[PDB]
Amino acid sequence: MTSLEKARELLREFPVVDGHNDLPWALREQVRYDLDARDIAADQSAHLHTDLARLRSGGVGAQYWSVYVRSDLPGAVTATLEQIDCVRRLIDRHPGELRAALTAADMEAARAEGRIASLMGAEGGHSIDNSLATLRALYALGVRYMTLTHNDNNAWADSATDEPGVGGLSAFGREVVREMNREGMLVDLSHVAATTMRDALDTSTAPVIFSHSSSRAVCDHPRNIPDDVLERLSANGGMAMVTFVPKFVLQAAVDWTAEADDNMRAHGFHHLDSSPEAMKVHAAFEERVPRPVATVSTVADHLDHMREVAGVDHLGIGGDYDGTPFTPDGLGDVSGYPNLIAELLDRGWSQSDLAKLTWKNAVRVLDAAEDVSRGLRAARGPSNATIEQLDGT
Ligand SMILES: CC(C)C[C@H](N)P(=O)(O)C[C@H](C)C(=O)O
Ligand SMILES: [Zn+2]
Ligand SMILES: [Zn+2]
Repeated sequence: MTSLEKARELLREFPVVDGHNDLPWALREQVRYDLDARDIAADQSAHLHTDLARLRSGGVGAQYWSVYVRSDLPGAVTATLEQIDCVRRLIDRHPGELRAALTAADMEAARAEGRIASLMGAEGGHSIDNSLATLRALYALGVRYMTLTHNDNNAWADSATDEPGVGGLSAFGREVVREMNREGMLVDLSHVAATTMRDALDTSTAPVIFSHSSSRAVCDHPRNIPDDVLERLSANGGMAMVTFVPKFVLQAAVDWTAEADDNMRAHGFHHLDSSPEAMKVHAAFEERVPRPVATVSTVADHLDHMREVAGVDHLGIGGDYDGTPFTPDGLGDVSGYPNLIAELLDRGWSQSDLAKLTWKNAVRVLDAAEDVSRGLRAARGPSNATIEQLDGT
C-alpha cells in the first residue's frame, strides 16, 4: 500500500492527540456561539478548518480545544468561561462523536469507544486575572493546560512576542507554576519567552508542554523553541507539539512577514493595523511580493530536528487549526494529518515512533501531571498567596 494508506491504518490504531485547536474562538468571532450556524455535524469547509467529518478523516482521536480569549480586552475571565461553555455545548451536542476527557484514562476510554476525547486548554495567564483561586476554578471546570502568556507579557510572565518584562517568571509566576503542578494542570510554554521557558523548567515538578510551537533552530522566530530548551525535555519528561503556522515554520514566510510588517511601518501604520487604509497598503505589498506557501515537508523538517534534539518520546502535534488563516499545502484543514504521517513514513519514521508522536506521548504526559498532582495534593494545601505578597506593590 501507499504511505498515505499506511498512515491512515496507523492513525486508526493510534490517532492524533492535537494540542491546540481554536474552534471555540472561531465560533465566538464568526457567529457568537450560534452553533446551529456552524454545525460541526455538517460540512463547514467554507468557514472553518474544523468539523466532525474532517476530524475523523484526519485521524484525530483527542483534541485540546483552546479556550483562548484576548488579553488586550477587559473581562478575560468572563470570556474564558464563555469559551469553556462553548466546548461543553459542543460535547453535549455531539455525543456520538465527542467525549469529554479530564484524565489520561478518559482519553483511553474515548479511544476504546471510537469517540474523540475532548479536553480544554486555556491560552494565556490573563485568563486567571492574577488569582490562584481562579486558576483552581478553571481546573474544576475542566481546563487541563494553560499557556502562561499569549502574545503580550502579563504581570508575572514574559511573552516571546513582547519586550522583556519581569525576566521570565516573577515570584508570583513561579507560584502559578507550583499551583498548576499541584492541581495537575499542564504548564504550556507555547507563546512564552525563552527566559520564561527556562524559569518554568526550573520550577516545574511535572512534565511541561508546548501545545503549538515548532523549532527555532529550523526557523528562527521567537514563537519557536530553542535547542537548549528542547534538550531539557527528556529530563523534564514533557513534550513539544509541533505547529503548522506557515509564518513560524517556513523560513520564506518568516522573512516575508517581516518585510510585510516593515512595509506597513514605512507607510506610518502599526504592523497590526487593520483599517481599510492599512489593508490597502498590505494588499499592494502582497501584489508585488506573493505570499510564500509552506508544505508538509516544511513541518516534517521541524519534526526531524525536534526528534534529534528532544527525542521521539518528547514530541506531539498542535496544528493551530482555526487559530490561523493560513496553512501549509497538504495541511489545509483538520483532515490533513495523514499527509504528515505519510511524509514521516517516507523519511523512515517507525510505526512505534509515530504512535508516540500522535498518541502515546500526550497520554503519558497528562498521566504524569496527574501523578505529580497526587503527591502534591497529599503533601500540602492549596496556595492562598497573592501577587502583591510575592511580587510587591
Ligand atoms: C486571535 C486568535 C485567533 C489567536 C490564536 N488563539 P493563536 O493560537 O495564538 C494563533 C497564532 C498564529 C499563534 O499561536 O501564535
Ligand atoms: Zn497561540
Ligand atoms: Zn490559539
